[PDB]
Amino acid sequence: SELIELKQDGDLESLLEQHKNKLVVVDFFATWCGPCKTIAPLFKELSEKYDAIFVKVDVDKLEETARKYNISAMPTFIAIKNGEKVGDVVGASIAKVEDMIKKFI
Amino acid sequence: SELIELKQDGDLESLLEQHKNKLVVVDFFATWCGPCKTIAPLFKELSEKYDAIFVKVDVDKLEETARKYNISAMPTFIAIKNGEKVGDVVGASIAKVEDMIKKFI
Ligand SMILES: [Zn+2]
Ligand SMILES: [Zn+2]
Repeated sequence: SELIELKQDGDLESLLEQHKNKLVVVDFFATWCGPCKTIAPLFKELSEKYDAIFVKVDVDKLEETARKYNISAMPTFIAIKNGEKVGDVVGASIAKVEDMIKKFI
Repeated sequence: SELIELKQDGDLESLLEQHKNKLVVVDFFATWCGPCKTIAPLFKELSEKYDAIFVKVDVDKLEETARKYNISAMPTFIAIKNGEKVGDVVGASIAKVEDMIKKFI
């Protein structure tokens, strides 16, 4: 499994260049968000089930990245394939997140 | 490296059940169709470049399948991922077919 928690704007772009052959799935979350805390260990369980790169982004730490992907509602999950955003799930729905991964992996 | 040409209605459904964990890309074509003949060898080239299941369906041999996928323009290419239709390309555009394959493979 690979599960990477980012620190500052620019970190996702580096990650994407360094993981070119693989689907990247990003959980945009906030420290004030309860459903984000509930879904966190389940997103970690998915990272152990699928051969993709799982990434966590705190929207208060990566504010320009949150803007780049038009992120509003917490959590939002996006799938990034060959460097482009291809799908999203808005809200804490682990079934939806898994369905999105199956569609793009 | 699988390129499979079907024979009768029901064949696509058995194919999908037997190839459940790979992208399937179906070329719905007709014998009367000029663009279909132009793109055929280029579809075969893609089949030799990508690890997916490539399928050819003559709409006059698999009439109820063509209906079931609402095929109108010839050719039409359909991407199927975990058994659900996830994308299509209407018309003989080999660049857009390859883009579809990359997004879902
Ligand atoms: Zn096979
Ligand atoms: Zn894949």
